[PDB]
Amino acid sequence: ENTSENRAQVAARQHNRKIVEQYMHTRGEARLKRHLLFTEDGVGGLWTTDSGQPIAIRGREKLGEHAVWSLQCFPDWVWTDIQIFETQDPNWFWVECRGEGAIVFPGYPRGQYRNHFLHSFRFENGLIKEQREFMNPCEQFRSLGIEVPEVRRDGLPS
Amino acid sequence: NTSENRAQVAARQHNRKIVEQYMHTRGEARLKRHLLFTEDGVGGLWTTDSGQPIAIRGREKLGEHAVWSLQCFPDWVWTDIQIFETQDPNWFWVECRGEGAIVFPGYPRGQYRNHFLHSFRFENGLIKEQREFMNPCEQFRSLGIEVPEVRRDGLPS
Ligand SMILES: O=C(O)c1ccccc1NC1CCCCC1
Ligand SMILES: O=C(O)c1ccccc1NC1CCCCC1
Repeated sequence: ENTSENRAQVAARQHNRKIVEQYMHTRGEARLKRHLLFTEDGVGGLWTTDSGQPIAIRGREKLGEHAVWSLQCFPDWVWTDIQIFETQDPNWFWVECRGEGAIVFPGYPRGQYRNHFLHSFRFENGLIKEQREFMNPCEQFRSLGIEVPEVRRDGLPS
Repeated sequence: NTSENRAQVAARQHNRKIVEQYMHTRGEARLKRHLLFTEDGVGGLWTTDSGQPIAIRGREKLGEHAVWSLQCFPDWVWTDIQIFETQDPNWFWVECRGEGAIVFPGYPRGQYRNHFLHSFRFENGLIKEQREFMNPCEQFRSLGIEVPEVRRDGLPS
């Protein structure tokens, strides 16, 4: 129905969507200001890690400091094949994408990293309150020259 | 308030109920969950150590995979289920946890728990593609398999 309440929702979703698009398109030196898309207490980071705990960077300033590390370790990164998923919550979006670029981790050789990613974006007052990255860490191991364990699934059909 | 829209609301409402069903299926009822797919529907695990998905294609093969699944994960349950509707009436995401016993040939019996994202794409009110995404490292752990530790050396605190 056409109500101002439903209109508010649409406008919120629409404004939020444009921020997701901006996030996912941010490259190079622009990455250093991408923290400004977050709430002051906003959280970002990697939720699928070998340790099992997330790497959660908390706060708009700590996120800016994190961008400096990210830009050196992933200097030429690009997200590709971006699919943005609005949800029934005008403040909650999912993104399915790929990404590729060099990976430069001290104590490993320079590598080429490619992976499939899912990102979660939750909003508050039109800024990002919580960004979470989900990927398969095994592809990151490969990129680092780290041997990947193999699970044998005997009986799996076929 | 067009029929165009009503049609989709209907599809989305219908499809959401099938996502709820899938996610709430336990026990012996797992052996018939393949029936919620299209005849040519695909399900399986998209985050593997090998880097390639384990994709099970067709209702028949899915029904066969359920027998495997019920042996290897005899008491599996999904919890903390959050279902996300999308702008596409035939596309849902689910974020959830899951846990249960893991009983694979050649590994010690373990307790497996993980965080999961599932994608469900529909055709004609049935599941045309279901995809599970998780962290394979937690499954390694469940089986006693060593997980390497990635060092991120100048990562700020
Ligand atoms: O992949 C990582 O090691 C990682 C660590 C903390 C935060 C995010 C991380 N993932 C991003 C780093 C920049 C884009 C490519 C992957
Ligand atoms: O986790 C697995 O090894 C697996 C392999 C093929 C298809 C699906 C898989 N994951 C499901 C198996 C059934 C219990 C919950 C996780």
